[PDB]
Amino acid sequence: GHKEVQLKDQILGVLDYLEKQQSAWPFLKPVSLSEAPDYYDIIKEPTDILTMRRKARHGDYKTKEDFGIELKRMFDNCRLYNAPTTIYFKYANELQTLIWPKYEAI
Ligand SMILES: Cc1nnc2c3ccccc3c(N[C@@H](C)[C@H](c3ccccc3)N(C)C)nn12
Ligand SMILES: [Cl-]
Repeated sequence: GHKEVQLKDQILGVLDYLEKQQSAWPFLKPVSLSEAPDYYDIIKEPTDILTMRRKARHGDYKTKEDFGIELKRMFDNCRLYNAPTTIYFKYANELQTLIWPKYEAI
């Protein structure tokens, strides 16, 4: 109970730092089929910042690694789908590089 509360707050603190970065804005909501019709043929376990924040608020992450797996998957999904010239691919790398020390300190 108390260990989950401490972890929840730390995860939200990392998601707070993540969302105030300029490269975070495209990750604030899920991709739609209108803008990327074959996105969900390629990405089987989609995620985004708001989804992870809801999950964190509700107590869904029992451990730091449970959060880490999905955080990393947000970036990995993005680079799997998008070509290297896209802003999405480029921001996923900038944003992941920025957040990783914060995630590691959890
Ligand atoms: C993130 C991400 N990774 N791949 C994609 C993608 C691929 C092809 C076309 C569009 C996207 C994409 N669209 C973003 C701009 C778009 C958006 C709109 C408003 C606020 C936040 C985000 N989507 C996620 C709804 N966001 N996105
Ligand atoms: Cl809500």
